[PDB]
Amino acid sequence: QVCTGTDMKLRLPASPETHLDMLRHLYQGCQVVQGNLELTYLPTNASLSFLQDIQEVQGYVLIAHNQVRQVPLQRLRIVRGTQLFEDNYALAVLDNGPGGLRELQLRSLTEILKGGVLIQRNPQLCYQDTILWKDIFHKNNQLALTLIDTNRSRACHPCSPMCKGSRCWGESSEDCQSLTRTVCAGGCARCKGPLPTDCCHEQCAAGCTGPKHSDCLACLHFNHSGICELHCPALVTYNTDTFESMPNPEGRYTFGASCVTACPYNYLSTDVGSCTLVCPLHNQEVTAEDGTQRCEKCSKPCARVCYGLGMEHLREVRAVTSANIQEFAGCKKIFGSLAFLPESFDGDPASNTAPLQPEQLQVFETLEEITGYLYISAWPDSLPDLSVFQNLQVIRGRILHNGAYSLTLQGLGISWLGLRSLRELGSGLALIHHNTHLCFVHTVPWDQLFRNPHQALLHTANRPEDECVGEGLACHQLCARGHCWGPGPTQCVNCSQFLRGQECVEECRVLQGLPREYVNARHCLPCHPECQPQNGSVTCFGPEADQCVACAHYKDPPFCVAR
Amino acid sequence: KCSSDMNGYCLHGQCIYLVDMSQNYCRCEVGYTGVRCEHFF
Amino acid sequence: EKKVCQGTSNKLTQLGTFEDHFLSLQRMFNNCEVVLGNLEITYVQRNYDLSFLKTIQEVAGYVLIALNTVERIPLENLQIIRGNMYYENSYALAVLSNYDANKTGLKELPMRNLQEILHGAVRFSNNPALCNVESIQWRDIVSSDFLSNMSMDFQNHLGSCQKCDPSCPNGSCWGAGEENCQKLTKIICAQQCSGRCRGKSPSDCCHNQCAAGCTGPRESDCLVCRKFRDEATCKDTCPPLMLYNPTTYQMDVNPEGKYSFGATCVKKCPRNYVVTDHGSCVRACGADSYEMEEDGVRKCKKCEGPCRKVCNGIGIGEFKDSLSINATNIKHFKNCTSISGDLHILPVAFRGDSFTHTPPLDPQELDILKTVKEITGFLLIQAWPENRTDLHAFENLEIIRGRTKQHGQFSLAVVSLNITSLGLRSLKEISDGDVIISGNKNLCYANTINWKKLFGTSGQKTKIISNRGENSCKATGQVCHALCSPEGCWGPEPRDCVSCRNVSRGRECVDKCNLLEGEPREFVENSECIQCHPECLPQAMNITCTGRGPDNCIQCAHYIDGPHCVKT
Ligand SMILES: *[C@@H]1O[C@H](CO)[C@@H](O[C@@H]2O[C@H](CO)[C@@H](O)[C@H](O[C@@H]3O[C@H](CO)[C@@H](O)[C@H](O[C@H]4O[C@H](CO)[C@@H](O)[C@H](O)[C@@H]4O)[C@@H]3O)[C@H]2NC(C)=O)[C@H](O)[C@H]1NC(C)=O
Ligand SMILES: *[C@@H]1O[C@H](CO)[C@@H](O[C@@H]2O[C@H](CO)[C@@H](O)[C@H](O)[C@H]2NC(C)=O)[C@H](O)[C@H]1NC(C)=O
Ligand SMILES: *[C@@H]1O[C@H](CO)[C@@H](O)[C@H](O)[C@H]1NC(C)=O
Ligand SMILES: *[C@@H]1O[C@H](CO)[C@@H](O)[C@H](O)[C@H]1NC(C)=O
Repeated sequence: QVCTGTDMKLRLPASPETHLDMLRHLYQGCQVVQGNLELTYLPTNASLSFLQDIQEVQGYVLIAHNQVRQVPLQRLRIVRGTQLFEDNYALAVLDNGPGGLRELQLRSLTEILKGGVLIQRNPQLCYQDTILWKDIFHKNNQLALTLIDTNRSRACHPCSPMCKGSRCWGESSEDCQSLTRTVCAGGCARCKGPLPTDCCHEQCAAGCTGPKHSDCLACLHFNHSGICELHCPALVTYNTDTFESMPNPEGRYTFGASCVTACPYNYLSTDVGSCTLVCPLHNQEVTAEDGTQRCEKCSKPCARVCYGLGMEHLREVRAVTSANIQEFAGCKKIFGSLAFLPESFDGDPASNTAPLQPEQLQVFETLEEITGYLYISAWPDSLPDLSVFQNLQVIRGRILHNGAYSLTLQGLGISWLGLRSLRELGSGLALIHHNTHLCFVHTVPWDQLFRNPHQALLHTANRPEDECVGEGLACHQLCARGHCWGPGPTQCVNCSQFLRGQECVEECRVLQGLPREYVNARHCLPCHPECQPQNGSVTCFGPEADQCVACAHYKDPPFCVAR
Repeated sequence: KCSSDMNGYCLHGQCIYLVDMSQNYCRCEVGYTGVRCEHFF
Repeated sequence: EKKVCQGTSNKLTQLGTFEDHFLSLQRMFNNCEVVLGNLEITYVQRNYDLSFLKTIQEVAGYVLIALNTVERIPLENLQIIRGNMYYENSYALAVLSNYDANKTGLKELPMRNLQEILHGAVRFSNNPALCNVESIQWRDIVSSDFLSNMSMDFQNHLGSCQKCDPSCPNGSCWGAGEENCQKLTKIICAQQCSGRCRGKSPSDCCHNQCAAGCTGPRESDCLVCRKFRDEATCKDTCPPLMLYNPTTYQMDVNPEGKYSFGATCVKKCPRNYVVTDHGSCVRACGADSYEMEEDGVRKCKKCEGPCRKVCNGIGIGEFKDSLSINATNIKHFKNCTSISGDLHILPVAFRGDSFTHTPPLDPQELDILKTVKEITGFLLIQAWPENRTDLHAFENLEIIRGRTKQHGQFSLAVVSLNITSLGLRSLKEISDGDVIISGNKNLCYANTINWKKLFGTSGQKTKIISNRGENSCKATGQVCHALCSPEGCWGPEPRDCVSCRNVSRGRECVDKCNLLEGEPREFVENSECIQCHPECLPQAMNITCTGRGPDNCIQCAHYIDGPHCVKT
């Protein structure tokens, strides 16, 4: 139920036909949004039924440029706003406007921690001005920015007469706001009614139902199992009896604004339990032999580290150019991402930005792991596949392109993928659009490449089936269960035979063939060539020449030499 | 007064017995302290 | 401010007579507020004064009031009982059996500021005359965690005590005068917060880490902290130095963060404790750890390889209940190098215990402790056989950290012995604690140690008196040493000068290491001449060896390999 949220500030979607499909795959089933609830560029006739269970959004909520009739955020409970769109804005509704947002219908939303409200240029909304935002905002930022749109160009009905105060969100009777700050008595933070008994616990942020500390509507600091308090319990409990240090068996991990049993994949755990995307200095990402990872401290030098996009050395630049091709020399585990913008192959005068060469892209042959995203949007006419990234094993995807995608291919002349050793895609999605030459998109086993239930393939505007049947675009029968990458016989992810040098073949040359190869459990490798070929029997067993029943020229106890 | 079980129990003290506590018990001297009168000042 | 009071560990035990225990109680608990040990008020007669008990604010252990005759024990300003030690494994406040033959014991006990006990329970029994304590409820004090094991009774037979004050609710008064009632903060309080409260208002209760009430919603206006203490405030855990940063995505310095040494938060760990990754001043690190300093201060890292054995010692871990090392636990310290605990050499080990069924200790088994090198806690030595004259069992004792001290003051306690020399030839540094030499018979050579250059921690003294006498070690058999520095000598044997004039080869010193009339030729290096390359031919009235290496000779012995002198 943990979805990371998109990162689309104001830009256009890459694929408008599957953008709503992307929101359906990523924002369905979420309850605590770790990132940003962003809904950008949605036209009419949009089934928005996936927004019926999102309650907690840790970032900013941005509903912009949408032509939908309404956005169903009635179950939205709290907007924390750890990250903000502008400097002091958290709930921004811009340029939505027949279509346009009729009513916001924010029923259970009563607490915004950090940020402000930006309602502007929306001539379809009625009640943007009659909402008391001081009741929702926190006391420390009561002097916030409350820019409210004025022009509406449509007169509508007044509020419902059943609830007083003239604080309504729409036209329905159950769609009016109950005050949680100004109706209280004394020094209560939040309260249910005007009575002093109906005040809430001091950790309850968005209200409560009872006076206990385990039944807030949405409490403030760190939730675990209902009982939430100021600080989450750490893994090591410091005792004051004999001044010893005991680990806590009941200590949870810190994950955003809540605490769970163990935080999921693509979150590196630390010693203090605060697992996040990247680890700080004097730390190395190691494997805890359980499928998860947990970075710890390292030695004194700790050199030989490779940095990528979104790190200390690379912040402003987005395209891989020749200015930073030296930094990716020989490193196997790139901390960061790799993005191939269309400006990476263009010649800009008076800027010392030389375009790349196809022979210069061979430095990524030893690359096996990318911690970020792979945004390839430009490719020359040298070779039609990704043989420069043929040894890429796992993509972590902790840093995503626009917060939603990890493997993005835009406008390429690619014909087959060629990603042989790709066995695990961590986070994000896969988007291939406006690529009319790539046919082998549905034959890839994308279900075995996933590690989360909220991951799916989004393919559109590609080469259809009719250009792949008459042209013979189909690989050999060696790839089992239709799991195929390219038309060559060396790109099967799981074949029924062995491997002669990362290549699925028909039969190992044991009983036949002029050289002889020994049978491995999964592979098929050649042993020493001076072993005597046995006509009609098992010739070679191991790589050392002593295990042959006969060799070619000279018989010695350690091995057989020609001289 | 204590029985013959507390002959080698007290280190530098005389054993006396309490009725309500009903436990083994020593009496330290001047310059002696502890539970069984084993620590110094 | 907040004078630390040590406390005692002598439960119910009478010290000497009644007057001797009264004078020891007056001497021990005078002018102290926070008691880390156990407030044990025992054996007080009728016509004595207990006015020194008013200044005690809080007790970390259990309060043990037993066998008293006085009509009033002024425990007025006793705020909070932490309860870090139990008596009957669940009890903290045990006022038990305070009576006389006239059934006149403790009549009144106005514990006015006592508002919360964190750990333990309350048991009251055997009180014939007792005013208004039977009306004090204890659901207000004891929480719902330890409510099951508590039990008490009150038998007021012919007490002849006056009426309680009806000016306070629920009839709960400690004494009988004005403002002498229980400041109850639990049952007349709102359930909108788990902490305490100062009034009946629902929005005017205390912080989560404020125990026994507070004087405001701000964490500074707070009486005591619950678990961890901050400087003039109360927090849950004071943060470490290097925190996160949302701007540069790197390590940022602390705005208010401090280290964690016990309950309070100090800025710097002392020089003998271990700094961990969580930013807490700890005594002992983890089990799969390796204690080794990196930059000045002592730290611990994760050990690699076998991770063989750590020595717990006496008082912590397995041997918490034991009181002395003996023949039973001597087999667990064979291949031991670092004593990460305490040691207790007592006369109970050298005489045999028929109660615990232990054999008498062989004095030849003290050579097992030659392998160890350091002691983190205190070294208590109170017994020694009457034949050996030196303490050479700790000859390889390098450093004494003093993390745990005997009664919080002394670390190296060599008292009541039969030695003529201390023999601590490798005692080069004592990080914490006082060294006492008292009650001995024939132990001089103690005022010429110059202990001020031994320890570096300020606020420490020394105490050496009444051992041998200044005129008793005047004879020729008892002299410090001749022709060596007067900084320190340990015994009459010439291997006991701390710093010598020329020659400091090993553990001993001589007149000079002969470069002219001697077969070993030793070059002087930092006033410690050591043996040079053995295949170097000695010269005649010349400097033979210059430094450590075969390339520091004029003429080789057998063969010449460049500048070096080799055998072949
Ligand atoms: C020599 O060294 C021995 C240790 O190596 C030491 O033996 C100890 O003797 C103590 C006195 O009886 C014991 O308290 C101590 O541990 C006990 O072990 C028992 C099992 O055999 C436990 O049942 C016992 O638990 C409870 O005991 C009493 C009951 O009232 C409580 O007071 C106590 O707090 C606890 O709740 C306890 O754990 C024992 N240690 C070992 C390891 O056996 C012996 O006394 C030494 N001889 C000397 C100094 O002369
Ligand atoms: C704090 O965490 C608890 C534990 O996850 C939350 O309780 C869950 O709430 C969801 C909401 O749809 C339910 O589907 C689950 O069944 C609940 N869990 C259990 C064990 O009942 C709780 O909502 C969180 N928030 C607050 C304010 O308490
Ligand atoms: C206890 O301290 C007070 C404080 O001045 C002092 O007057 C008194 O003599 C002390 N008691 C003893 C026994 O020293
Ligand atoms: C105290 O009560 C607990 C119940 O929580 C029980 O387990 C324990 O045995 C009791 N007695 C003690 C600690 O002596």
